[PDB]
Amino acid sequence: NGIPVKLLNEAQGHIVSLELTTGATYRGKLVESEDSMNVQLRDVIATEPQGAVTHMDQIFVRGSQIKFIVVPDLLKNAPLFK
Amino acid sequence: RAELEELEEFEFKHGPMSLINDAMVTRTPVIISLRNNHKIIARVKAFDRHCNMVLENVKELWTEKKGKNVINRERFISKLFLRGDSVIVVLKTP
Amino acid sequence: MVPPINCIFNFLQQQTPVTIWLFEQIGIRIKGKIVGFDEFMNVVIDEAVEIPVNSKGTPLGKILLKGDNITLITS
Amino acid sequence: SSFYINHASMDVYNRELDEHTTQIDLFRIFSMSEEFKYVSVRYEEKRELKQLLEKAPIPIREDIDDPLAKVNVLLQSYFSQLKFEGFALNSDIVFIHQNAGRLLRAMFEICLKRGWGHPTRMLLNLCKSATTKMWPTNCPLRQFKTCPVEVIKRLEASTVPWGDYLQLETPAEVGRAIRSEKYGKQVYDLLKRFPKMSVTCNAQPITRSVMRFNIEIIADWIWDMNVHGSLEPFLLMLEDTDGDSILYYDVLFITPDIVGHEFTLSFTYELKQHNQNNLPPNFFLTLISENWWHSEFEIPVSFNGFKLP
Amino acid sequence: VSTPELKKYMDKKILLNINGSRKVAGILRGYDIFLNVVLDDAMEINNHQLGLQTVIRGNSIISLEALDA
Amino acid sequence: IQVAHSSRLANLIDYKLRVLTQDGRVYIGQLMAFDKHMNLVLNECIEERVPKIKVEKRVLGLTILRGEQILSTVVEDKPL
Amino acid sequence: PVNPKPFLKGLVNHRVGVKLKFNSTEYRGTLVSTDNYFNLQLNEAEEFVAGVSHGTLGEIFIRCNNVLYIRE
Amino acid sequence: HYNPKTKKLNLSAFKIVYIAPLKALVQEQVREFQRRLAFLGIKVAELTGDSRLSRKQIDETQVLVSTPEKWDITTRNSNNLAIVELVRLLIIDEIHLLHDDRGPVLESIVARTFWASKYGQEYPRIIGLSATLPNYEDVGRFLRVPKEGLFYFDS
Amino acid sequence: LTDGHLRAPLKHGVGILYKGMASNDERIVKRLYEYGAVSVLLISKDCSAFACKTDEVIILGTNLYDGAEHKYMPYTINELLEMVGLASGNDSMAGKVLILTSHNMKAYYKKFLIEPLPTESYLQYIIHDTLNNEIANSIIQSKQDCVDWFTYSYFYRRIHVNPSYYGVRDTSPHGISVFLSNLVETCLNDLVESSFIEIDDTTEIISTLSNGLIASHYGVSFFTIQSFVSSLSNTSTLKNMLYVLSTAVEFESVPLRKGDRALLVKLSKRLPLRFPEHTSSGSVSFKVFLLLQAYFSRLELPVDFQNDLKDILEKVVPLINVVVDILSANGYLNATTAMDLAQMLIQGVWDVDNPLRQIPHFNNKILEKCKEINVETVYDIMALEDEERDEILTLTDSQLAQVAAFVNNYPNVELTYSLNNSDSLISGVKQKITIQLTRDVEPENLQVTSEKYPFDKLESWWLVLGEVSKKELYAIKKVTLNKETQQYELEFDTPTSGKHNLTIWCVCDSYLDADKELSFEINVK
Amino acid sequence: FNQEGDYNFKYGIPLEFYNEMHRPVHFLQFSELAGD
Amino acid sequence: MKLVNFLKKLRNEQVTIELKNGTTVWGTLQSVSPQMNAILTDVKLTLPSDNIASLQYINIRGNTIRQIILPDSLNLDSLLVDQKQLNSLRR
RNA sequence: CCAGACCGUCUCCUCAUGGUCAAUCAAGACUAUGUAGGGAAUUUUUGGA
Repeated sequence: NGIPVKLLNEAQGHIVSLELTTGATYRGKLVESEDSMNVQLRDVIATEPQGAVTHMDQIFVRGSQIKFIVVPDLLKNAPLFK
Repeated sequence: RAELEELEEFEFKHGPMSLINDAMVTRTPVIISLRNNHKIIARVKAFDRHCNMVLENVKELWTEKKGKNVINRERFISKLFLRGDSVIVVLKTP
Repeated sequence: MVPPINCIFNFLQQQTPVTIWLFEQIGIRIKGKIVGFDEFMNVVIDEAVEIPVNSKGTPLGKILLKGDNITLITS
Repeated sequence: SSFYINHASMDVYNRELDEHTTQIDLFRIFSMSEEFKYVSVRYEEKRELKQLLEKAPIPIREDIDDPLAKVNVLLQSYFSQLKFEGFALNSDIVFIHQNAGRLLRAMFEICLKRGWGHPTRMLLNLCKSATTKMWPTNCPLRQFKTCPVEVIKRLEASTVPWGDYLQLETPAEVGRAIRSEKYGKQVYDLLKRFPKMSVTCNAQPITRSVMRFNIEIIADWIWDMNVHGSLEPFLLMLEDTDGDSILYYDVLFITPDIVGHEFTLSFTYELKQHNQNNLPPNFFLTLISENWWHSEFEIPVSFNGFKLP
Repeated sequence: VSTPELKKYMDKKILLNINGSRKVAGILRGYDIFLNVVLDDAMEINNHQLGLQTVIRGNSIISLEALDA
Repeated sequence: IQVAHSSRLANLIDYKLRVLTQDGRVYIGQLMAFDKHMNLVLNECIEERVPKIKVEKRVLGLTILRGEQILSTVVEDKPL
Repeated sequence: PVNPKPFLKGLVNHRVGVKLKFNSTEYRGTLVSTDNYFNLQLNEAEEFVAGVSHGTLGEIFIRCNNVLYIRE
Repeated sequence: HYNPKTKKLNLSAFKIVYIAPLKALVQEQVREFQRRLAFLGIKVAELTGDSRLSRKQIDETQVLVSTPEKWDITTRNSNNLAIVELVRLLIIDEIHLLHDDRGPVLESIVARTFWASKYGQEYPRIIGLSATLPNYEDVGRFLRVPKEGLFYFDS
Repeated sequence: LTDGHLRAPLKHGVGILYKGMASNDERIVKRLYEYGAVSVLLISKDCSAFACKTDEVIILGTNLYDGAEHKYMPYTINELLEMVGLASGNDSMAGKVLILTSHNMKAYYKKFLIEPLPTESYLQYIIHDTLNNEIANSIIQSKQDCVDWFTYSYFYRRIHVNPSYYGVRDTSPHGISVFLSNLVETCLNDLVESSFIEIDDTTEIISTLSNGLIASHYGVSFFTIQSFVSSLSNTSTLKNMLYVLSTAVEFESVPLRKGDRALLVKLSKRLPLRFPEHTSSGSVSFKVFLLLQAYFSRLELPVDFQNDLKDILEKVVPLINVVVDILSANGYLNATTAMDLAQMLIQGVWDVDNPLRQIPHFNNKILEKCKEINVETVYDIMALEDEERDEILTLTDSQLAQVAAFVNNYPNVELTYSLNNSDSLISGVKQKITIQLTRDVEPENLQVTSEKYPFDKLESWWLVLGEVSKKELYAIKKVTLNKETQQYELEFDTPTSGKHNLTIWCVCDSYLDADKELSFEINVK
Repeated sequence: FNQEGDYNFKYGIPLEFYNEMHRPVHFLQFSELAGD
Repeated sequence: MKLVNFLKKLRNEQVTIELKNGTTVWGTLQSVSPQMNAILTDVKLTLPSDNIASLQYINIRGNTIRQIILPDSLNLDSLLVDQKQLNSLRR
């Protein structure tokens, strides 16, 4: 199976930032991870390219339209590789 | 295993790919369109399931005109591999 | 709870009014009645009428709308 | 002409090769080849040589001071895959490597031409070894690129006839028999990718002197363009009851199209006078692979009550 | 194949942001693996109502904030 | 720029790669993981913008990239 | 009662009016045949660029991904 | 063979041979050749000879850098006489090898080139390179060289 | 300039010669040799029959590539003999022959050309067919008659002197006899597995069934018959039938040369049907399958393949007959398909494609002018007059004549039956039904006309009776309609009780689109 | 070797007492490098 | 069957692959997979010849490729019809 | 030295195929076979420029 998916799964309960097709950059906690990269967040800030920033309670994101998903520096070598 | 795709071998010649197949068989010029204001003219040689075609004597007509104007630039290409997503309409001319 | 596969069946049964939305242009939106049963989102819509909705009277015939280009269904 | 053999070398080959020349003698003959006239034993080479010639598999009629003996041992080393520290020896061995397979091949060809049976099979084997760098007693699983190291060692150390493995059918069984349940399937796959010929041959006399030989050559193995290559040359030798002299020979190419079909092969042979008069119990038809080790399938061409007209 | 966990979001009003600057809103009634969200409300943006229930396609639903957490 | 005659994605793992996206924003980052869709996990993502002249910079992410919108991955400079 | 693909089948050897997504051009002609992935093949094809025609083409073939709808 | 206007290289028409005595030397030369003739798009490979019937790899190649013995071997066999007709350029590096027992091979090769290829009969260009030595006239005679082709240069 | 490849070689004193040329060209070539103009002539192996009187015979390559065994088989000595073969015409008291050879085949040819050819039997191979045929004649009704037959043959008088060739170690009046008996038994016991013959104790009786008899009639081998049996079953398709036809031992003498497989593969793009998945590509069967379709659709074959096609056509008419009549024997209504196939073979056109292409020398340019007058069937061409015909066809005279001939001997036939008792219909009784056929014109001779089938054929018919939904044939008969109007009596077993919507056909074996039919109902008790 | 064990048999040419096939142990020993 | 099987065979040859966006890239093809993930050893570039920002090594994603021209002007076509038949040796 | 032009020297991923292991009341990681497929139309590689 895919290693990135595994990594994502491992990072359940971490502060993960995001970026979509339109460019809306988020930053909050990670609730759940799946085979198809479906992410749900808690206490999620919204800092869009348009400028009108907002602070949201929850948000669920469709996987296909994501550009990239951020993860912190802690899970770099272990325990997912070997 | 074998029959489940080998039956799909004759699906070209009946459905909408029939015309193109015919063209390929008896090479004739066809008008090929694209997404970003393109017009291409060439003759058919090889064919597959998903319109990933190979041609000869390929004339390209498009525009790099920062408006408002029209500039029909021209150049000869041969034996291309046009990925089948970009092809919209193809047709056999007499 | 209403699954979307049984939803199609329901639609087929009742024959309800619809206002279908498109991808490319926001203004022009279709109106009619869905008929067909299909494994894809491809469904046939008898008495289609493309109306320009605000960000008016433009008539149209009968459509089978493509599976990729259906933005909304209502019933 | 073909092999660029010097005239002197050719001459040497002519006399020193014989009808009854054996494995030990072949090496000697090779050593004698005039392309090793400029070779000589040295003092810094000597300890290594001494070490070798104790544990050498092919014995030495000559001794350490002679260069021929040294050459022979180098050849053996090469066959067995022995890279060296003392590179004088290694330099010598490089030369051998570049030209051994040549010379050996030439010798084999000569033998074939002559029509001698004791040398030709042994010579063929030698040639094969030269080509792929291993012994008969090292299993032919070594020449596969994909077969592992652990397995090969196990195979070597188990003390079993090679053909037995080939015969074995089930992958599980194969796995069990290797002392390694892992890779059994792989081994099985590669055993079907090793040549296996269900050969038959019916002889029949056309007249008194001439003898027709209807051969039925089936090929059970499955092809691979990586491992096998373009085609499979299989040198057919019809040889006498003893295996003393060759009657008739021919190189046949088994292509990818043949492997599995009931492929027939016909040929003719005129007999000797004495032979014609009183005839043997059976000749031996022998198909051997020029590349594949321990294929060497040989069968009895029957002559029980074959009364000539 | 793997079911998106939208059982958490059942019976809670959602403020969607679908593709192409369209902010639709509606309560969740049913879900699926394709993400064709069967929701029971649709009011466009200011605000005006254009029909009650709306079944949406999977491809054109990107961001969906839950109003009730 | 030093980058050898490398065969495949497996042989070029753990290298500093430029990555290019659909809209034209340029990235850089060390390629950590592999996948079916080339969802290449970058070790440190410095995204760059070019407006529709000159290239800008950012530093928000150390990311799991998604395959859909990637154009082509270019190698920058080997580690160690 | 009337499903999608049966409708399509019915509409063979009959007029069709096809629309595209990008470069929205009305294609008009008589239908020939279709496959399981919903590609099209028309006869006596006319390329109406928003009402006005570019030229009478004849026997043509259209890919499914660009197509929006199928009408009379 | 290759045209000045049309920049498509005529690959199948010409073939070239370079006879350098030592294998290391040959290897060295090959690299140099590659360096100085990469703009045209030429394959310069030393003779991976191996088998006689297998040697169609050489026919497809344009420039060859052979060792003398190897070259001889190549040219001696039956179904590799199609190469010698296509070989228009035969370069002999270090013709002073003649005095050593190897250079008999070179002589043999030369003889073959002249005498054997008579049914096609179109004699290739023969260029001898060598260290400065006397009896140059004799050498010229051997190689069918007039006062034009002979270039004696001292130390 | 036909073919153009003969020009450039022949222009510099070296002629070309191969099988299946335009006859005129061949004649010209011959003349050029005889006259003393062309010095050298290059000749193929198949044209050893064309004995051009030469002086110095060169024989280049004694190893012919054939795709049966996928290898270079050597020149059989007969061929060599035929080639030399040609005594010295110009130079008196002389004879020169160059034979270019292998070392392995030197002792083979150096002996058997200078010394006589030892003649031996190959009966031991083909005994199955021959024996079956004998049985069918009914001179053999036991396991001693066969022996007797053998004794009157070359096998038995060759096995005495050279017993070891055939596999006899005893070499005595008894042992040999025993061996013969064993052989006979073996031959029999492969026949009994199939539906050939039956043996029962009372010296002991032997007699044929339906399968053996047909084989005997058509001269087809045992193996082929067996193959046909194993594949052909109820509700089989036309493609399947074709495949079956292709798979036979009759096509061992159709040479697949070097670079033929590739050609075949290339061709396969431009054919209607495709080959089955679980057979071989390099074998002759595949070739046969390809080349049969290569003249149903009037394709542009190379002159190598023409010969092959001809060879195939030499063989097929029996085979196709067998195919049609094995299915009849078995009792299935896919016989119609077989019949159709046979018709196509006879002519060279498909059933659905076009009836108008059937007529000798028709092409797609003229077929537009034939469709102008709403001509669907071939019977509409019989009612036409000369003026319209002229307008239609603007070709040479011979072709026109041929067309006319075709029109004439192709009869407009009517289908009328007369049952014995429509009221008294009993189940499982041999109910005879007299069918009274008719022709438009009484034939002078029954000669079939076709361009793409060169060999001549006499016209026949097939009367049929079978239910369409079940696909179970009840009554069949082949007839040679030489009179204008006749009657024929199908003695058939009636079906089970209740209603049965029966349908008669009147399918011709040669001409397509002559499938006259007449459906009717009967209620059996 | 087994003094009362079953073996399959075949027609062929018999090898030398000290032929390579009978001496595999020696070969193995040789392979296990002598001059380390 | 497919024409990606045509590209599978061509190892170590040149192309100037026109992409969806529009760029000319002189490079060696190497092994072309069934998803068309081509791997170029050497690369030229033209960012949105014009303004050159060319690096050497690239691994292309198959979705981007519009027009591939040209390693070899050759026409060797089908492979799978050969293998399907010859493997049917014994039942 | 010796086989090579009538001829696929070389594969990134999922599934199945049989042998193994790491194991819990019926499920995952690895060599190998290509005999399977890759517009599973929407979570990616075949169309939102």
